[PDB]
Amino acid sequence: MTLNLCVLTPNRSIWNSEVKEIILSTNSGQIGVLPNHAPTATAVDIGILRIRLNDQWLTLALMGGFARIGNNEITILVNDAERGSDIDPQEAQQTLEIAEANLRKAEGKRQKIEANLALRRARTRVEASNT
Amino acid sequence: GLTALTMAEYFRDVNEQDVLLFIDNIFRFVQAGSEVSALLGRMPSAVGYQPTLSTEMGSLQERITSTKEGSITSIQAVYVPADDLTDPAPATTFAHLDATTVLSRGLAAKGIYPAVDPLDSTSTMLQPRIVGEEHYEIAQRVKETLQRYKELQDIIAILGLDELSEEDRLTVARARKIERFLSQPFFVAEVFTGSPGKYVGLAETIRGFQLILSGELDSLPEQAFYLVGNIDEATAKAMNLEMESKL
Amino acid sequence: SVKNTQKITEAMKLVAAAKVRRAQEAVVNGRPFSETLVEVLYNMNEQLQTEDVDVPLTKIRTVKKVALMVVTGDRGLCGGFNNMLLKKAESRIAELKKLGVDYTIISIGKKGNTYFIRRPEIPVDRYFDGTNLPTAKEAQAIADDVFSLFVSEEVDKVEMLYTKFVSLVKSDPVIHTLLPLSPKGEICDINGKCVDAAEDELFRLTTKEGKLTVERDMIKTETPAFSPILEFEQDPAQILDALLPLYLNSQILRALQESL
Amino acid sequence: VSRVGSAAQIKAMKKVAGKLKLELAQFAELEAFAQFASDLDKATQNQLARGQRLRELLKQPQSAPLTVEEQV
Repeated sequence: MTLNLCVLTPNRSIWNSEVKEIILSTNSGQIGVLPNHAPTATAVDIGILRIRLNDQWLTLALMGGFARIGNNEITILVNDAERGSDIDPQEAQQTLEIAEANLRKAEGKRQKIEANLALRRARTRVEASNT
Repeated sequence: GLTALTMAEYFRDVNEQDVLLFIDNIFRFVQAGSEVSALLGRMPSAVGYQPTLSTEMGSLQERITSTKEGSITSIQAVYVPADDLTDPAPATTFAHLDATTVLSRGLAAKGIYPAVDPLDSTSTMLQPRIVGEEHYEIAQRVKETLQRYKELQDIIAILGLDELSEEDRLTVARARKIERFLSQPFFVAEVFTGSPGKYVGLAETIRGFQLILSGELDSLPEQAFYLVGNIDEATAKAMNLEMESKL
Repeated sequence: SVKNTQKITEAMKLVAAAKVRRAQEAVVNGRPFSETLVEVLYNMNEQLQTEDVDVPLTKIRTVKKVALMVVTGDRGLCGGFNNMLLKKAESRIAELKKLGVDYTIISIGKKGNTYFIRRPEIPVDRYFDGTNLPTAKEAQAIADDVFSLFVSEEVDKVEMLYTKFVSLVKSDPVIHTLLPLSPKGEICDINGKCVDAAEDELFRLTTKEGKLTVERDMIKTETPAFSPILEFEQDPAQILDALLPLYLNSQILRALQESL
Repeated sequence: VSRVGSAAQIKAMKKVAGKLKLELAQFAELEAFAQFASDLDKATQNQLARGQRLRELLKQPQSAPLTVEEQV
């Protein structure tokens, strides 16, 4: 009734557990997943990889990555993933305002993509408000 | 010392039997020589032992000789002052000793009785023309194995017994087996623990160490060699442990 | 004093061996991710045979301005390590001052960057540090920095100076060109020893007759071509566009773990 | 060292001071890793911390007599 989810990370295996529903957000859309999904390949980018296991809709904030979603065995190549409640509300929101202090700095194309990645850190920060 | 020496020399040259002198630490004998020479006023020598130090200690330890009647082999504790082989009293003593076996405190605390250290102990008899070619080979191989284990005691803490290479995992296993097999129960320890006590001939321990180090007994457990006599008795211990393994 | 020094240096030898083993354990933790990444990348290269108009991280069309990024070891007494590293760095920046490249330097070592902050004759800017384990957040910081540097084409042919772990006595410092990334998957060298990926090198340290030495493992992961049907969610381009960043990050984290 | 050894101690000391001597020996062996214990193996860390606490068991005030019923 579940898929062998193994979300990876360059030095870890963040959430190695089986999940009913997978709501990883790609570039185009937040493609929901049920068991026995068809073999595809999603470029999961910024966005919470919300997962609805039998317990709850436990959220995990991933920064960036990619997901080769086969059949019942999904393996996701996340850059940085924070499962469950590893991140906490107050510090996350304050660092989100720090990210806003970052975004408006300067310097054309060279640093505005760094400001974009700081905005994506703020997107990681919005996850701690959801719990 | 000389009293014990003549009391043993009568045994030697009257009953033609092997005598053992357990002269307690020679440094007390040399100390007493220094005391009596400083009392006689004879001008002291180097560091402060008597001038007739070599002559006196040689007169004590030259009547320790295997005469045609019988051997009078002695066993002399030696206590180095300030732990140096350099000063005259341990120098003039180690000029005479023919086999030096140290009893190691850490090994004694471990419980590998007898506590005699297998590595740091040495003897001038160990050479092949004296012992036997196979005895020299197996003794040098056991000393190299225990050297390997004294080295890898550093690393088996970090890497573990499995991570390191399995060509010397055999070395570590046989090293544990040797370090245990060296422990022998005594005919004297019966009053303390209750083990009967086994006398192990030279041939028996030679063949046992050859079987342990050659590679046959790589399957017997490590605690089957601890406090056992002949190697077949160690196999008997292991077979009894195998009998009780099911229960 | 000499006896206490002997005890202390024996303790530091033991602690350094345990730290080497824990860094190897972090690399073996990472090897699932690297294997899955180096097989999915081939799966993409097989579904599309480099049919692409994408990935600004593949602008190798000139060698205008190189960013040699030199990671170094960051402690005291540093074996004979930091001097060798920054020596090869100085030789390479001299050769890049010949061609007229205007090289910038991203330094990752604390001792290395404190050295670089003395002499600015070498243009060195934006130096960071991470030690005792390369954390994925520091790897993300370095990835974001050099990534934002490559999206603006001012930074090109962005090679790195990490010392691959060939042996325990001395490991020669090698230099890898990073940011082109060769979307075929090959993260190759300084043009004369380029290597294919999915043929990795994972160091496993094991004892010899008696000593401690590192024995290389040139293990080969076999890459599954594609699942039977293999439908495709995103565009043919955006997949590699979003996948090459994390591959860059994995190579940076590997050249930080093996450098450490 | 003491030549008599544990033949002098009472049975309570014979049971407890054995572990005390063993743990102080191990802590003196690990006295080189006193500060350099950097997130090492938990056996090493726990043993070193217990040894560091054991030496402050050892130290005691001036002219303070510990009757055996307390020191055991």
